[PDB]
Amino acid sequence: MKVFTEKIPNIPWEERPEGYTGPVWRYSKNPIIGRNPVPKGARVFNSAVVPYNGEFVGVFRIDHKNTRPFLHFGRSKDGINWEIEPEEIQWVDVNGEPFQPSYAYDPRVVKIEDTYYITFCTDDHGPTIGVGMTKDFKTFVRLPNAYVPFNRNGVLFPRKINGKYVMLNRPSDNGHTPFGDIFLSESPDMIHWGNHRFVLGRSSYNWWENLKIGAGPYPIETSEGWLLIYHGVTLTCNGYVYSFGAALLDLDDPSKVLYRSRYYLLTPEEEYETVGFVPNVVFPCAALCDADTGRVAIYYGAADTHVALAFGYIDEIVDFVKRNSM
Amino acid sequence: HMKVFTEKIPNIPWEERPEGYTGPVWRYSKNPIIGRNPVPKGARVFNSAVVPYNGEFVGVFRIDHKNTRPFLHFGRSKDGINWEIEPEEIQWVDVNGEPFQPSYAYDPRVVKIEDTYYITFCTDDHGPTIGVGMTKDFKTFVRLPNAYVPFNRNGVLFPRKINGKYVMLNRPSDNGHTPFGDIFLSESPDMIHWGNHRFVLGRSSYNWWENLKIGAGPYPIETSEGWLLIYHGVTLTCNGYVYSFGAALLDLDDPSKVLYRSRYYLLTPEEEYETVGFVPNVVFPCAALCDADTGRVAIYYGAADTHVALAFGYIDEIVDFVKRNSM
Repeated sequence: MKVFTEKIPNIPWEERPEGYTGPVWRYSKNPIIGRNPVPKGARVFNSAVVPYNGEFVGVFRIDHKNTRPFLHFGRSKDGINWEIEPEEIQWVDVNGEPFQPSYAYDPRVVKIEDTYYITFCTDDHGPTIGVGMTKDFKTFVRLPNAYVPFNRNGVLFPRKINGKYVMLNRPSDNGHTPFGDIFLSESPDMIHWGNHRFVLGRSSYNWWENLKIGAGPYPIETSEGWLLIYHGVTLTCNGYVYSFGAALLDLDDPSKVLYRSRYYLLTPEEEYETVGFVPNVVFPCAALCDADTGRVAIYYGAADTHVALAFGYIDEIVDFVKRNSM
Repeated sequence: HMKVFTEKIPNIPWEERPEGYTGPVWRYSKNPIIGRNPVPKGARVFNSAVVPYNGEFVGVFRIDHKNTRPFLHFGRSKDGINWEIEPEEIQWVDVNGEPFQPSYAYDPRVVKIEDTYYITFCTDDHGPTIGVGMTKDFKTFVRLPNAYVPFNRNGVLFPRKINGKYVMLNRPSDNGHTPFGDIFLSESPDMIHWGNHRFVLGRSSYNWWENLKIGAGPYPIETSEGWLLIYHGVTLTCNGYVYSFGAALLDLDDPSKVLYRSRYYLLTPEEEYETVGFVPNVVFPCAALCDADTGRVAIYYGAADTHVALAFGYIDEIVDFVKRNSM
């Protein structure tokens, strides 16, 4: 199988536990960061990480000590030990005027051609998908929001498809949405979005994802299709439980689902996932894949309190998705 | 004084105001004009997106069938009051001529832009959203891709491009009986891809009639005083919603800028055909005709989700009312 990502020789990595049978396993030293990450910060738990300049950089959601979310930039030599800026990213518009979001969270980072695009959730009389970019992680330029509210889990495909930018999104409500399907939209210019298509919806049969789902890491291009890692939610009598799984989408028409695992890849089990600000959440934010070895590192938010890592091999994950497909 | 940029409509449906009547808008004394069991398969007709066509009037009508499912039907009228409605729903094809039929469709609006009549409506795509269609002759109806992902309704286009862009009013919503709602606008170069969204108008805190949600009604009418937007406003009582309608004026060049907005509704449910029916206490404006020659306005509205009714007024008096009663 072929994977169309970067060579990442120094990807964060840990071998699977002896005799471990699952496609994806936790970093034994999780969580890697979480409470009181910076002087103004209460919890860090989203981490849109990419390789950059032989190292790693990320855009992090940090809830400050008023519980309001901000996006901070961070750097890491190894992807495990992070230096995060104490202050939030400052955004300007294409004209260079300040264009600062009221609040911002749920960051995703993906390189398309020569530019890193950053999506995030922000207010515009309700949650919607904000869109920004940077070529150097120094100057952050914010574009007009992609949608009117209410929308979240916006993430871009890592290249144009048929000459169009393609945005996964997740139509929502004003509150703690009790539903949600993944759609995609296309744009000629990163501003005007159209030709929307339903991609993937909540399952009736698989209880882990029968309440709502939403895209996580940007879709990874393989010869087997776009590998989409997505979270799925179920509602118990005591609240939501967020897990994550994966699907494979047709390369030419990503709204066509080829395979989708009936079982999650990961669900809350460890203390740092089952206890915290929002208990019982594993929320995948970014995935690195070393094209040379097939090694995959997934960054996920745990309990809305910590950043954690999980590892696997891309071909095993793809196999898991196909074999557990309905 | 004031200019209105619409067609001359000498035969507009019209009735003079009752003697000594003081309000800007009055109901047609012979309301409702159509409603219950309009066609063999039909239970109630109560949206009517009406435009002048060919010296007469045509419309796209929402008819709930006798399974209470909504469909859009084409209708014709010589005078705009007496309607002949097709017994079967409009059939839609895509730009390739392949069938592209909505699962269900309601809330139609019809607006001519240049040489083409655009029709927006509410349809399903895993939730309510704004569907978009077009016709040059009202014989062939071509449907474009929906303008938005769910959940959205009250989509209505501006009757011309503004700064080279098509502009769509819309109303971000819920999956259910939405307990909020602001009017936004979006722009498009091509009627397919939409961006540069902006909040236009939201629910009022002070005016209780519109404190729950609002939504665009008839397409915005271009006047020298701005875009006249007739919009519905909702309040929640302990026994349900009450829909009224009022009006705002939007800046001609940047319609997201509100110049004036009437604190009072133009119309609220008061008559039996408005306060009794499938959904009691609803007046829901769908279409406005304005005769550029005289300034006469005829507003088609749904009454209690049961009937089509008419209200009349003069555009200058309506505009005057909006300005005078602006917060």
